[PDB]
Amino acid sequence: MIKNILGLALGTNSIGWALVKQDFENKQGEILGMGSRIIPMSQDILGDF
DNA sequence: AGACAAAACGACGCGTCGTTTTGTCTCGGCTCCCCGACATTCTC
Repeated sequence: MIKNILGLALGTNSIGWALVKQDFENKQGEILGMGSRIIPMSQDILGDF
């Protein structure tokens, strides 16, 4: 009935993390946490790999 | 090729050593104490 959901988006050097507490059946719910973790490296590596 | 490290450019721009030159409160009235020197007399 109430569900904790963790959405993860994975990039070349980025992790997008979001955590929500959804109750879809009643059109309710709210977000709990959001963030993006970045691993720095030059775009030379991005164009090279 | 990328993106960081720093040299280069700018007119601009202000600091900096070594010396020279400049600027720096003013006058009025009195009173009463002390001392110094130089003349005379007098004592020793």
